[PDB]
Amino acid sequence: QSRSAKAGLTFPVGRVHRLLRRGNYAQRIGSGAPVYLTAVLEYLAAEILELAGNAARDNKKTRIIPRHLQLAIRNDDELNKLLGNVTIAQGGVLPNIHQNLLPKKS
Amino acid sequence: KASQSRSAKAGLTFPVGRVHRLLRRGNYAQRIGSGAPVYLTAVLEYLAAEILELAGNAARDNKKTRIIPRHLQLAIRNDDELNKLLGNVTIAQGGVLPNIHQNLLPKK
Amino acid sequence: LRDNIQGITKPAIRRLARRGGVKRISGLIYEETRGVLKVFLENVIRDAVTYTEHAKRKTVTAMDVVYALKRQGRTLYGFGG
Amino acid sequence: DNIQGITKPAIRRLARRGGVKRISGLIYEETRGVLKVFLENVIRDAVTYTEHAKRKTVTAMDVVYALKRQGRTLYGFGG
Amino acid sequence: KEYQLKGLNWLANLYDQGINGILADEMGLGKTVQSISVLAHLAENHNIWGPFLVVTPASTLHNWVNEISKFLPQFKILPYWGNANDRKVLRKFWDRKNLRYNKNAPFHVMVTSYQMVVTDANYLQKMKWQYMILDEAQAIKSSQSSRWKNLLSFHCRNRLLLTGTPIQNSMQELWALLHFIMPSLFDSHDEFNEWQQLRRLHMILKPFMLRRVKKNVQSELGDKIEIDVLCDLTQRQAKLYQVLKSQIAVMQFRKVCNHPDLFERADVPSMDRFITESAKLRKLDELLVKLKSEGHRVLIYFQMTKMMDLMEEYLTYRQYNHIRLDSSKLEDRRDLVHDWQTNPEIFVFLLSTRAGGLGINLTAADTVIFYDSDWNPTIDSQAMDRAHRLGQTRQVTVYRLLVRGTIEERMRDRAKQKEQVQQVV
Amino acid sequence: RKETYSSYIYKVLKQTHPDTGISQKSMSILNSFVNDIFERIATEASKLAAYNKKSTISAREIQTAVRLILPGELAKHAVSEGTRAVTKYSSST
Amino acid sequence: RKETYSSYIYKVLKQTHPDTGISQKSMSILNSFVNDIFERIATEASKLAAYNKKSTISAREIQTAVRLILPGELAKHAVSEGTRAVTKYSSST
Amino acid sequence: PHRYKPGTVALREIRRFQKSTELLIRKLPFQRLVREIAQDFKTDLRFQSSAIGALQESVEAYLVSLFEDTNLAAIHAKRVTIQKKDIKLARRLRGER
Amino acid sequence: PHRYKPGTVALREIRRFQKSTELLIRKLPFQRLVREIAQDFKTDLRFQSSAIGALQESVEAYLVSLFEDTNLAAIHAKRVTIQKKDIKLARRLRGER
Amino acid sequence: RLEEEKQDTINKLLKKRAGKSR
DNA sequence: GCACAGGATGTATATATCTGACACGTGCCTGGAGACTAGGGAGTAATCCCCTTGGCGGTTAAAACGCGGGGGACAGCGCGTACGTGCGTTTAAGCGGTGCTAGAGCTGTCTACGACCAATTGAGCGGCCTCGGCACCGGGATTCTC
DNA sequence: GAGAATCCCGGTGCCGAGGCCGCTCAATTGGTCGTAGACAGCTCTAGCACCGCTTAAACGCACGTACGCGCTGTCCCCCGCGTTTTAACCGCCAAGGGGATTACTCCCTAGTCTCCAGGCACGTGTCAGATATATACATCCTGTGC
Repeated sequence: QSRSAKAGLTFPVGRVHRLLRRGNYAQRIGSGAPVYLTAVLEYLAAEILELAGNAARDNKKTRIIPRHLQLAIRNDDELNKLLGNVTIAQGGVLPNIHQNLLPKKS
Repeated sequence: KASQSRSAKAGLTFPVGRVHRLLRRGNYAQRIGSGAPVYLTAVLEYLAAEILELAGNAARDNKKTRIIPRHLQLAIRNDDELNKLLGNVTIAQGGVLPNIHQNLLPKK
Repeated sequence: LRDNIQGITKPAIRRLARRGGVKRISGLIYEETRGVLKVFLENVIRDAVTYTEHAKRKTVTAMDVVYALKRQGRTLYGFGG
Repeated sequence: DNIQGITKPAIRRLARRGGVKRISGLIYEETRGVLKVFLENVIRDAVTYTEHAKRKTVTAMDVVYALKRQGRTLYGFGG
Repeated sequence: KEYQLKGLNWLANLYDQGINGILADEMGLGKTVQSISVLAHLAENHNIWGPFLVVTPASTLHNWVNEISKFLPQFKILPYWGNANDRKVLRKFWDRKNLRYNKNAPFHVMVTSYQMVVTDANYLQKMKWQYMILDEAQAIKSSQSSRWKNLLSFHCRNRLLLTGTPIQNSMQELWALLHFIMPSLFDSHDEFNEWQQLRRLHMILKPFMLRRVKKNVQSELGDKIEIDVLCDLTQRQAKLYQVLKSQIAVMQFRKVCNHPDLFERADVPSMDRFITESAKLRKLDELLVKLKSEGHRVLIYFQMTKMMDLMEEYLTYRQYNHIRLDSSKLEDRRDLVHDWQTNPEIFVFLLSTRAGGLGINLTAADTVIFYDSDWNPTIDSQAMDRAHRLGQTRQVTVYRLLVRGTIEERMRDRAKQKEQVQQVV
Repeated sequence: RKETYSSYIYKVLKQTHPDTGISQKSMSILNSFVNDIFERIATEASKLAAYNKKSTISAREIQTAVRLILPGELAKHAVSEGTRAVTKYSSST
Repeated sequence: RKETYSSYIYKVLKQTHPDTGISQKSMSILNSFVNDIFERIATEASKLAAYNKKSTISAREIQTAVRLILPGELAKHAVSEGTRAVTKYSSST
Repeated sequence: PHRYKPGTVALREIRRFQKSTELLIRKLPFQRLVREIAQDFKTDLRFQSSAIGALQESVEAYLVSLFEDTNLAAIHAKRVTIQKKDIKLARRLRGER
Repeated sequence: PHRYKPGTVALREIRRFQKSTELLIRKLPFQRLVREIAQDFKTDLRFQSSAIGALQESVEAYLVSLFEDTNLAAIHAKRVTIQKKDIKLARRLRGER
Repeated sequence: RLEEEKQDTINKLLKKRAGKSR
């Protein structure tokens, strides 16, 4: 049986444990640590692709393009805060206009 | 058979065995060659020597003898190479650089 | 509650500004700078305290806080010894 | 002329990405200088990674490696 | 045990009146046993054992510790000197916080110096004392001293003063000592200046002081005789006297008289030309022959560090046992005086003024030379009394050389002017 | 031959959204994302275990690391679900 | 029982300016500085050598890392010092 | 005989660019620039096409951010026209020297 | 009496403060501030004194950097008087929120 | 109690060593 | 209203003391150097195949260039205001002193979690295949605009 | 009120995004052990609380004068529109050159015992600030007469 199945996760606890083995961090690695890393990585992946799916539904698209990813990563201020120094290829820029840049009145 | 360490065999003052020991259980890699500790020892010796030279003439400009951290701050932040190397650091008891903008001067 | 954030007195903000070399200081800057002080303090001290009870100690030493400053790239020398 | 391979409508397009209404005519040569010094550091960092690997062609891997080193990392090109 | 009983009774009577005491007596009759008898009779009278202060220079600090160890071992003695951590240990060791009289607490005797009064005045601003003793109060007479400020500010509420010569006649130090005895009545120096001058000031100061002299007991002390030696200059000492004024303050005008090598040493440096180029040093050797022929204890006093560091070169030729004191450590002042009053094979001592001329028991010597002891007759009287104490077993001859026709003649006349004023009053 | 997270993230996507397609350049964007976050957690936990003179990586050190670099209202939910996962794995021994 | 670099930086200070004292605060400044530089250069050489699937740390990758971090003029002085030191060490005859 | 108001077309192409996510600089001149700045370090460096696009996306991201903050700096000074002193102000304030 | 020009004594104390080394906020209010800001994450939290000194000298370093580039932002904005919008602009250009 | 007695004895011994030998 | 004599005063310049803050000489202990073993990682080298740079040529939107004009930077001037200046009146850090107490850190000792070796099986990656989502071209509704 | 400029909708593939089969290393399972972490105990350094006096400094309050800000005429230099030419894009060909792959050696660096000396930790000798003091000598302030 898969150890991801006995934890009920869909990410490879064995493969990430193997990556941690040659990841050269300490001499000995606890058994529950790749399980916890698997859980947290699948959680963050879950909200990112869930907001990506929400942005895909908001613009009638059944495909994920990086414009949807940029619009989904920069509207949330929390994920904007964590991804502050990271750029996205073919991402784009959220259209934000300073209020005095608009012409005329009313 | 009675021989000294590898520091004077490399002609260096910093302890090559100690930095080698830090390289073993510093878990940077499990395999470490022989030239890496002597090379790192030489590089750290050069950096320490130039930092002490700037601290020394900073103290001789203020004609003191003991290196106050004011001397170290004026040695580091008045050199642009060290400004690039030490851009984000904050120093204890260092104070601020003496400077003023020309528009702030009473130009009349 | 108490005079803690305004315990930092209004000539002290002015003196810390005149270390940098300002000349004219408006009166309404003081509470905004007090907010700037406090907002720097909680997002350094949360990292300092997470390092604190990670070591199973409930006093804050001078070492975990300088690694907490080292976290965001604002490192400090002298107290790291 | 090979320094000025980028053209004035390209700086115009980047300014309209930035949301700029009016642009003075002396921005362009210093913007070219800023671009020329900005990509200089990443070229210098990429070619050192290239020569240390005993290879004489560059790839996307070591340049996004250099960008991750200097703090403006990029996704979608590996790394 | 002596006539000091009526003196301590008079001091206790003026204590019962409520004013602070003045002693105007020369040191040597043993005022230390008088002071410990005063404290013993106060502990017998109204039973105080606790807060007592002794302010005393570092030369006589261990000395006073020695007589209170030998004579009255009932009290618990606490020294207060040393580095900062031991000082904190002592400040902890009188934790106190229990005022008035206490019996089983070891803070009976506090001994300290003027400087550690001064530098720990913030530390000693608290702890209201009961009875302070300030011995050798020659160093308090200046009203501009920081020690004067921190000793006026003490609220011990009893300011008994012990001194050898209060008769410095500086026209203001009388008002200073009167102000230190009672601060409320004596503050305006101008009113004392405005208020035949010799006769009237006798009865103003009459009831506060006691009139004692050394010619009241049997004089086996050695009845010291001032034999003086006058000499000319050598030709090297002659030529310096015009090349000093050729370029034309008094400090380099003094050391030119002592030795020509005090500005230029002979280099390639014969000792025989070195000793004979100063006629002052020349006449020392002829005196030194007959005193060594008698085999006699020789005491030498000094004023400046330059002349302090030349006789040991001269003492190498005679190979004399000699120990210099000055800067010297106080624990070295313990055993070396103890070496002096025990060893008879020791003959030669180089001393300065303010350390050895104050209160050190030197009764085993009689021949004292004053090389340049002419700055102040009060210190010179104290320096003479340091050797001429009770216990000297023979006649005391005090040799005092001088060089004739020099600036010392004007300086001795200014000294003699200060001499004749103070002995009348 | 190389490894990736293609079918796994695709399974997560089809588990919560059975109608949305993924581009492989967008998939490479999120691959770089997930192994970037993995590298940050692993490096932070290595440094943290190095400070405490502990030679082993366990769940507590990575727990503190995900507590500390992850900001508010995303950290505590991740901590809750990861503790739930490790308890349901340890119970299923 | 503690560890420091104090004797070595003391004696390299003393050999070039013998009439110079050092403050203990400045002494800790120097200790933290050399620790920072060593840790930065070691983690750079470590990850770049791991990046090229190389399991061994040698002098070539660490001098490459010196060419990465340090500014170029003191970098070339430093690598000149490193090459002369390693040629002196390798000639152990 | 018509002429549009200055500011009408510019705002609409700002909107048209900002809804878009495509490339601005022509690929081949930037290829020329990266080859001519590359060759002074080591000669005959072949270049993968993906690395070129990496340089491209990095420099549009950096210049778009720089112009956005420079426009904010200029609009702080009550001006709608940017200037090279605003560029130097942004470079002073980010701390990248 | 005789007065000086407003600003000439200001430059005297500017160079006095820039020639200084010591810290310019009293230790007790900062101690009470960090104790009352440390309680929300965790109660009964004791503190090393040199840790408090670390928080101290770190935050004067941050405040002198912030006041310095705020002064430069004000001197770009044709003023010597410093307002709230200078703080907002400088905190925008540093990037933190 | 025992530590306080040891500290008092050490203080008395220090006062004896400085007071009788210095 | 100004020149002359007497009293007070800095003061300098050393000593003398004299504390306060430093460079230098022994126990010790633990960690680097040397000798030995070994095994597997790196160097080297042949080969393969994939892609990367020129090289045509067509073609086609895009920049260079100039003109008209118009709206925004700009110099300056008032005014009023808002913070610099200074001084009286608390005041609350601060020093230091002490008392307590509590937890950081060291030592001991167990034990239990995982590295490691031998074996397995399975599922994830890659070539191959299928089909549909949507960019693009053409036509119509719609929207601020001058 | 018209009109270039927007969004939306109908037809055309088409080429690029999910399944399918093979099986190959890589995830998974079980026994050993020894050594690193967990937990108890002790101590002693050091952190918190509080007492009490201090005084530089902070707050209040009155003044005012240089500067921030509102307005107003001035260019003048950027912006929108024809026009061309010109250089980038696109499609394809090649070739050869450089990364990818695999095998085989060797040597160099990991692991272990010994030991002895390099580097501390903790003592004592050895110079800069500070306080005090006479004393003539020049200097300053003050009282006095023509």
